Amino acid sequence: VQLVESGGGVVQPGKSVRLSCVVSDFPFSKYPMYWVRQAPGKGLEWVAAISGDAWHVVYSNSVQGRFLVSRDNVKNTLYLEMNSLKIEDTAVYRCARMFQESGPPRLDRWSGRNYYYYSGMDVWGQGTTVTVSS
Amino acid sequence: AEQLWVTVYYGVPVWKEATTTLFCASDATEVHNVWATHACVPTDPNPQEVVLENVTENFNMWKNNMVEQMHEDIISLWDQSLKPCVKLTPLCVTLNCTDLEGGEIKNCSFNITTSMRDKVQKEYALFYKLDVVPIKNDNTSYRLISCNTSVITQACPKVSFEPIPIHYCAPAGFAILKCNDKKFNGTGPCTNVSTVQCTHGIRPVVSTQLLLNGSLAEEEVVIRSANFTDNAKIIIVQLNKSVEINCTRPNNNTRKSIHIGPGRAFYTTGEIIGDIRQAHCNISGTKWNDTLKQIVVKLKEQFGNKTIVFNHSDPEIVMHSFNCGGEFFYCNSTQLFNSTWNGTIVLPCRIKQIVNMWQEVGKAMYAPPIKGQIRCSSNITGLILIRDGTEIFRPGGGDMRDNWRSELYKYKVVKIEPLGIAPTKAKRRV
Amino acid sequence: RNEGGEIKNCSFNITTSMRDKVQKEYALFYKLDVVPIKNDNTSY
Amino acid sequence: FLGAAGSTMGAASMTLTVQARLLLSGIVQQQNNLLRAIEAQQHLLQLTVWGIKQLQARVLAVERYLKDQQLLGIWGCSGKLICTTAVPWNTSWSNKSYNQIWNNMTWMEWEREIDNYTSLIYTLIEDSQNQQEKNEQELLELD
Amino acid sequence: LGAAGSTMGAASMTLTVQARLLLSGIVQQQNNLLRWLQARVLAVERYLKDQQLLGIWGCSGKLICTTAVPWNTSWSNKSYNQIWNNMTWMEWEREIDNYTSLIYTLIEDSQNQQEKNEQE
Amino acid sequence: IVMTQTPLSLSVTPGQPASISCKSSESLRQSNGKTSLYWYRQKPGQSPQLLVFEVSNRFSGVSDRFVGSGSGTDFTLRISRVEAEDVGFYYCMQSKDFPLTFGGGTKVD
Ligand SMILES: *[C@@H]1O[C@H](CO[C@@H]2O[C@@H](C)[C@@H](O)[C@@H](O)[C@@H]2O)[C@@H](O[C@@H]2O[C@H](CO)[C@@H](O[C@@H]3O[C@H](CO[C@H]4O[C@H](CO)[C@@H](O)[C@H](O)[C@@H]4O)[C@@H](O)[C@H](O[C@H]4O[C@H](CO)[C@@H](O[C@@H]5O[C@H](CO)[C@@H](O)[C@H](O)[C@H]5NC(C)=O)[C@H](O)[C@@H]4O[C@@H]4O[C@H](CO)[C@@H](O[C@@H]5O[C@H](CO)[C@H](O)[C@H](O)[C@H]5O)[C@H](O)[C@H]4NC(C)=O)[C@@H]3O)[C@H](O)[C@H]2NC(C)=O)[C@H](O)[C@H]1NC(C)=O
Ligand SMILES: *[C@@H]1O[C@H](CO[C@@H]2O[C@@H](C)[C@@H](O)[C@@H](O)[C@@H]2O)[C@@H](O[C@@H]2O[C@H](CO)[C@@H](O[C@@H]3O[C@H](CO[C@H]4O[C@H](CO[C@@H]5O[C@H](CO)[C@@H](O[C@@H]6O[C@H](CO)[C@H](O)[C@H](O)[C@H]6O)[C@H](O)[C@H]5NC(C)=O)[C@@H](O)[C@H](O)[C@@H]4O)[C@@H](O)[C@H](O[C@H]4O[C@H](CO)[C@@H](O)[C@H](O)[C@@H]4O)[C@@H]3O)[C@H](O)[C@H]2NC(C)=O)[C@H](O)[C@H]1NC(C)=O
Ligand SMILES: *[C@@H]1O[C@H](CO)[C@@H](O[C@@H]2O[C@H](CO)[C@@H](O[C@@H]3O[C@H](CO)[C@@H](O)[C@H](O)[C@@H]3O)[C@H](O)[C@H]2NC(C)=O)[C@H](O)[C@H]1NC(C)=O
Ligand SMILES: *[C@@H]1O[C@H](CO)[C@@H](O[C@@H]2O[C@H](CO)[C@@H](O)[C@H](O)[C@H]2NC(C)=O)[C@H](O)[C@H]1NC(C)=O
Ligand SMILES: *[C@@H]1O[C@H](CO)[C@@H](O[C@@H]2O[C@H](CO)[C@@H](O)[C@H](O)[C@H]2NC(C)=O)[C@H](O)[C@H]1NC(C)=O
Ligand SMILES: *[C@@H]1O[C@H](CO)[C@@H](O[C@@H]2O[C@H](CO)[C@@H](O)[C@H](O)[C@H]2NC(C)=O)[C@H](O)[C@H]1NC(C)=O
Ligand SMILES: *[C@@H]1O[C@H](CO)[C@@H](O[C@@H]2O[C@H](CO)[C@@H](O)[C@H](O)[C@H]2NC(C)=O)[C@H](O)[C@H]1NC(C)=O
Ligand SMILES: *[C@@H]1O[C@H](CO)[C@@H](O[C@@H]2O[C@H](CO)[C@@H](O)[C@H](O)[C@H]2NC(C)=O)[C@H](O)[C@H]1NC(C)=O
Ligand SMILES: *[C@@H]1O[C@H](CO)[C@@H](O[C@@H]2O[C@H](CO)[C@@H](O)[C@H](O)[C@H]2NC(C)=O)[C@H](O)[C@H]1NC(C)=O
Ligand SMILES: *[C@@H]1O[C@H](CO[C@@H]2O[C@H](CO)[C@@H](O)[C@H](O)[C@H]2NC(C)=O)[C@@H](O)[C@H](O)[C@H]1NC(C)=O
Ligand SMILES: *[C@@H]1O[C@H](CO[C@@H]2O[C@@H](C)[C@@H](O)[C@@H](O)[C@@H]2O)[C@@H](O)[C@H](O)[C@H]1NC(C)=O
Ligand SMILES: *[C@@H]1O[C@H](CO[C@@H]2O[C@@H](C)[C@@H](O)[C@@H](O)[C@@H]2O)[C@@H](O)[C@H](O)[C@H]1NC(C)=O
Ligand SMILES: *[C@@H]1O[C@H](CO)[C@@H](O)[C@H](O)[C@H]1NC(C)=O
Ligand SMILES: *[C@@H]1O[C@H](CO)[C@@H](O)[C@H](O)[C@H]1NC(C)=O
Ligand SMILES: *[C@@H]1O[C@H](CO)[C@@H](O)[C@H](O)[C@H]1NC(C)=O
Ligand SMILES: *[C@@H]1O[C@H](CO)[C@@H](O)[C@H](O)[C@H]1NC(C)=O
Ligand SMILES: *[C@@H]1O[C@H](CO)[C@@H](O)[C@H](O)[C@H]1NC(C)=O
Ligand SMILES: *[C@@H]1O[C@H](CO)[C@@H](O)[C@H](O)[C@H]1NC(C)=O
Ligand SMILES: *[C@@H]1O[C@H](CO)[C@@H](O)[C@H](O)[C@H]1NC(C)=O
Ligand SMILES: *[C@@H]1O[C@H](CO)[C@@H](O)[C@H](O)[C@H]1NC(C)=O
Ligand SMILES: *[C@@H]1O[C@H](CO)[C@@H](O)[C@H](O)[C@H]1NC(C)=O
Ligand SMILES: *[C@@H]1O[C@H](CO)[C@@H](O)[C@H](O)[C@H]1NC(C)=O
Repeated sequence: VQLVESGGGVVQPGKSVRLSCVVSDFPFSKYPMYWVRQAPGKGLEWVAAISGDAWHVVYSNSVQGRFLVSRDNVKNTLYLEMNSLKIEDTAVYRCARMFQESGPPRLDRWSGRNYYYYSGMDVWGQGTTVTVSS
Repeated sequence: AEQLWVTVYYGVPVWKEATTTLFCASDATEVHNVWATHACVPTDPNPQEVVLENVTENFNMWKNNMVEQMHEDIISLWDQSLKPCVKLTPLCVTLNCTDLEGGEIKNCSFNITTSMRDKVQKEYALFYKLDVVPIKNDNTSYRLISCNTSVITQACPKVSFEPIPIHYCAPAGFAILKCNDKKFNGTGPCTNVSTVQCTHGIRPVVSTQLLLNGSLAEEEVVIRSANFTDNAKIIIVQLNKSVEINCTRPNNNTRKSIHIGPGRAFYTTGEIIGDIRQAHCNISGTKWNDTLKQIVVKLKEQFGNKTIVFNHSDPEIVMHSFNCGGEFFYCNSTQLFNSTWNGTIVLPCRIKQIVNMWQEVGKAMYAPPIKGQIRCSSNITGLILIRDGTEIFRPGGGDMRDNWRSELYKYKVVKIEPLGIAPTKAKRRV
Repeated sequence: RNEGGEIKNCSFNITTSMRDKVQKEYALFYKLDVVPIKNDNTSY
Repeated sequence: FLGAAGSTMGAASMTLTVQARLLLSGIVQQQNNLLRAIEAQQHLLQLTVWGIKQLQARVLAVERYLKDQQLLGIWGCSGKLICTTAVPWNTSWSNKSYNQIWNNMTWMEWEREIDNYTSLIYTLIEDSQNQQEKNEQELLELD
Repeated sequence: LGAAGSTMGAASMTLTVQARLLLSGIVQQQNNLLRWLQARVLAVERYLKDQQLLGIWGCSGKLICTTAVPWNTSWSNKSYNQIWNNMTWMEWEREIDNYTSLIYTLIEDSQNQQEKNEQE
Repeated sequence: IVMTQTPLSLSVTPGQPASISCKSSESLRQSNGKTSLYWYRQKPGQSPQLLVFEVSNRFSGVSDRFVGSGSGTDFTLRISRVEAEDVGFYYCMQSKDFPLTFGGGTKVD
């Protein structure tokens, strides 16, 4: 369905904004989400991922610790907050849904540790753009 | 509101789909039969069948593991009963054959038998044209057919070959579901799914282009296949109104013995007594004609124009094949595939004594000769047909696995998992 | 025809499964598996 | 014994007063006659293909019986049929309401509703109650 | 098997010895695995038949337990001290062997399938 | 892990079959019984669209001439009778573990 973002634009280094991706119709708490970054004239870079219950969060190593993601399954929103901005972060951000459905976490019997399954993407939002310069 | 508490119920009526390993149940003695294998759990004539109320359960008759399980087992039963017997390795020598329709049975004279080393033994023998091959380098002089093919191994003569119904029972805690829709396509859902513990009788009959002793579809004539508009998926014709056949070996066929194994005697045709009369079969010409029209009506509900044509389908794969009293018949069934739809039918039969496998590579069993005259009768209830894409129908090849798909087409295997929980208002007082 | 190695291809009579008549052959044989036998000229 | 597999969960507890339709009784009346010693009146006469399969058949009759007794044995619910626990139901497992589970539902569909969540309930009985109550019982014997 | 000649009120003191040695006896096979277990597996199944059957009979763990089932004298009307202080156990089994499976349904139903409808 | 591909530029005209392969350093076979390699396409100036999710199956709105195969390390996407609107890029995307990477995107003119 409908899948866009908001809050894009252009800021300075050292700044901090937060985007807002909003989904339309599918049950949002059922699915995990992602973030991808296409640099202009380059390929794609994976950014982040959230579990369906907003419990599991995995970041890329380059943007590790700087950014922030979150969910609101009632408001059907999707946030990518960012901190300590650098000029090479200037690219196209895209909000994207997992292709398959995901289940609840698994809890293997032999060790009391849950498991959140993660598979790839089908619906890319057209996405905003953030530029970091002077 | 009431804070709900967890309650464990043992004995909930649930299941899933599963795979398993099965075991026989014979309903009955010296235990020397290849299939029956009276070292087997005896049955129970209890009627155990439990009917359900509200079940919609998809089956399949091709992706059901119960039929792939037999084909890895009935070749194991038939090869355990073949290993301890004598090999026929010194028989593959130079032959010298002559004839006494034309000359079919062959007075052959090979002349070594190494019971010892120094003194090899000349020998008298009687063979068949379905077992010997010509050699191109001299005058008339033969050899067995499958020398350079595989190890020809004689079956021991004190064995048996009769089909005896083998009730597959699931092991305990499992169950077998069974549908009871008369109009069942073979692969859809069902409505009345009954539950048994152990299936019905399955005669382990081996044959090709037909089925013998079968089962009975009821009230009409059922045709099943998966991909109709593909030529690949073979249609299977089950019947009511069990069509009877007689087949016979009108000869006497005394057998002699030849000592080749030191303690292991080789058996061959000693001499025939009487008149050389070809083996054949008899079919009632009336019932066969009445039966085929009943098929075409169901054919014209899946091929309802471009009218149905019968045409007949290498000596092995083209011929009709079956066993009769531990004796294997190859019968020319050309006559039964002549008509289209807009007294006593005699079919000729040939006899081969070197059978092949199901995969037909790596082993070759040799039948021993049987004294006396052989009579067998059986109900023809199953027909194998293939389309080509008016519509023409050939009988088909020899994929023996397809036999039991006409006999397991109501059965799946489940796993009773009787433990499960549900919430309610009642808490255990600690 | 194109060290000690594959120089020798060989030949021998054998009658394995036909059990009627022997027949000579040709193979390819390395070293480390053959022995020049006694009282004979180039026999392995 | 599967006679109410199309019935509803609010109604299948009525006929479950029979001992899960005498569930385990069908095993003992089987293994009294599975242990017909005609197997010992032959020593099978050989080792056969069937006796290989019967041996692999009796083991699963042994194991899968034990895995259902042990789990009932550990849950403080040994040998009973309908026992309650102390574990509070979490609505995150199923947001179905009360009557829809009982009055308006089969069983096998309800399996696929919580077959994901089933394993979490297994740990959340033992370590929440049956590990837990035994210590608190033993404290009440300290006095 | 020591009290096999005792009366039924007397042989009850050796019930513990019979139960213990049913399973595996004394342990044979002193770890000599140097150089073919169906009989070993059956003995467990004989054991687990009975413990489950005492579990359905509400009587796991015990050796002697009561009931709510009254006797039906058509089984055997032989009265109390006619047998109890007069007869061994081999003979009491040869009075009730025809009625054996009939006793088992009644103990199943009217003692625990009954008392399942008293739980509430 | 590392996963690149080849060839970068295939400037073609319609009417012929060809294929694009993506080469894997770490072998991909998850314990579910499947190999998490996802092939899809962007157009220039557009967010991408899924061609095939698995190397076996396809997606809705996909012509039948889009076939893919491969081993645990070899991976191949074949386009029979390459269509006129096959412009833009073709990214090979894997989903073994994190961080899940991409290819460069093979340009097809
Ligand atoms: C228990 O756990 C298991 C998983 O764990 C398992 O068990 C554990 C114990 C572990 O062992 C673990 O390892 C095990 O795996 C859970 O199983 C999961 O179940 C879900 C279902 O609940 C499965 O999800 C589905 O998967 C398919 C693909 O999967 C296939 O392959 C797998 C394996 O290969 C098979 O098992 C499976 O059966 C399939 O064959 C996926 O495609 C499905 O998504 C589509 O359908 C839904 C339903 O419509 C869509 O959701 C809708 O979206 C719209 C849009 O916003 C909303 O408006 C609707 O509200 C919403 N919902 C509904 C009900 O409609 C979903 O978006 C998607 O829809 C398709 O979307 C595309 C893109 O938009 C669209 O394509 C478009 O087409 C048009 C026209 O052609 C244009 O061309 C467009 O351009 C084009 O993009 C297409 O048309 C849409 N189709 C439809 C019909 O809408 C579905 O999610 C999941 O696979 C399965 N497994 C796993 C591993 O997760 C199980 O759920 C758990 N149990 C419980 C109780 O939770
Ligand atoms: C019924 O089941 C429920 C669900 O069960 C769940 O699923 C099952 C299948 C099974 O797997 C269960 O194990 C599993 O729990 C039960 O619900 C769970 O309840 C427990 C309580 O015991 C919850 O645990 C709490 O977890 C919280 C989150 O911890 C995560 O996050 C920490 C950091 O938090 C993050 O902070 C950033 C700050 O920026 C947030 O970002 C903002 O987000 C905004 C909204 O989107 C906005 O976008 C902003 O832009 C953005 O900046 C971010 O959102 C936030 N994360 C989350 C998830 O909100 C990490 O430090 C931590 O490692 C973990 O990653 C904790 O905060 C919380 O601690 C607090 O609460 C305590 C008690 O309330 C309090 O004492 C503490 O002092 C502290 O304040 C808990 O630890 C668990 O999350 C629940 N599960 C789920 C899925 O939510 C339920 O309990 C059960 N019913 C019953 C009766 O038991
Ligand atoms: C071919 O099929 C027909 C019908 O399907 C078979 O006829 C039926 O055969 C069974 C046993 O062979 C008969 O049961 C027996 O009936 C006699 C009647 O006197 C009874 O005395 C026996 O105790 C036993 O119950 C059954 O009645 C019979 N059906 C009819 C209508 O007569 C036939 O046996 C099959 N033949 C072959 C070679 O497959
Ligand atoms: C095969 O058997 C025939 C029949 O005995 C052999 O032919 C005979 O050879 C002798 C020797 O000269 C003659 O005296 C006979 O008249 C022949 N009889 C016939 C019918 O031809 C023959 O030698 C045997 N061997 C082979 C290899 O054919
Ligand atoms: C078949 O060929 C065999 C030859 O092997 C014939 O056997 C000979 O029979 C005569 C008597 O009729 C004997 O004196 C010979 O010693 C036999 N030769 C053998 C056994 O090698 C036999 O007669 C032929 N015909 C039939 C019908 O068997
Ligand atoms: C068994 O097959 C026979 C042969 O077709 C069936 O009898 C005929 O069925 C057709 C189709 O219903 C009718 O048109 C004919 O009138 C029937 N009789 C005759 C003499 O041809 C029969 O219905 C099938 N079922 C049973 C239970 O006998
Ligand atoms: C039954 O078989 C026929 C083949 O004779 C199938 O029809 C075609 O199958 C090919 C195989 O991929 C497809 O490419 C065609 O599009 C099919 N044609 C039509 C008109 O459908 C048919 O799909 C098969 N049906 C089933 C249920 O397997
Ligand atoms: C096949 O052989 C059987 C013999 O088993 C024949 O059955 C006999 O048929 C006659 C009718 O001509 C009856 O009077 C006899 O009672 C039957 N006897 C037995 C034992 O069945 C049968 O006729 C033969 N032919 C066909 C076509 O089946
Ligand atoms: C089955 O028998 C028929 C009998 O007509 C065979 O058909 C013809 O047989 C004559 C021999 O007199 C041959 O000359 C013809 O060439 C045969 N016709 C055809 C079309 O081949 C038929 O060959 C037999 N088939 C089998 C498999 O035994
Ligand atoms: C589903 O099947 C049952 C089966 O009932 C049996 O039908 C055979 C028919 O020959 C009869 O001989 C048996 O006596 C019947 N009973 C038993 C206990 O085997 C039917 O009764 C249902 O009506 C069927 N359901 C539908 C919808 O047809
Ligand atoms: C096998 O026999 C060998 C003897 O064979 C003869 O001697 C050698 C030197 C060669 O000339 C060979 O070609 C001859 O036929 C033994 O040398 C050898 O140890 C034996 N191997 C065993 C006993 O394993
Ligand atoms: C339950 O039975 C339903 C029929 O009645 C419906 O029940 C309530 C819960 C409402 O949904 C209302 O629409 C009807 O009166 C079936 O429709 C339904 O499939 C059944 N199964 C469920 C809910 O799991
Ligand atoms: C060899 O015997 C066959 C059989 O009669 C015959 O046809 C052939 O002519 C014989 N060979 C010679 C050279 O006569
Ligand atoms: C049998 O009927 C079902 C519907 O009841 C249908 O889906 C199925 O395809 C049919 N079988 C065949 C082989 O067509
Ligand atoms: C078969 O039929 C033929 C003639 O139809 C007859 O001569 C022969 O005796 C019959 N044989 C049997 C076994 O019925
Ligand atoms: C042949 O096709 C026509 C076209 O629908 C149909 O009316 C007719 O019934 C078909 N013939 C048969 C025998 O079904
Ligand atoms: C049967 O098949 C053969 C195969 O060539 C064909 O020539 C013949 O026309 C078909 N029909 C009849 C009636 O023989
Ligand atoms: C082996 O043969 C060669 C050449 O044929 C000859 O020179 C040599 O003397 C022979 N050796 C013997 C016979 O030992
Ligand atoms: C080996 O074969 C050659 C062939 O020309 C022959 O000359 C030589 O004598 C043979 N040697 C032996 C030992 O057989
Ligand atoms: C066995 O017999 C003797 C004498 O008849 C008796 O005193 C003894 O008590 C008997 N054993 C039991 C267990 O009663
Ligand atoms: C048990 O007692 C009842 C009366 O309550 C009687 O009808 C029945 O016959 C008795 N049981 C037997 C097996 O005789
Ligand atoms: C016990 O039974 C025997 C059996 O004959 C009898 O002789 C004896 O008197 C009985 N004793 C008592 C105390 O009833």
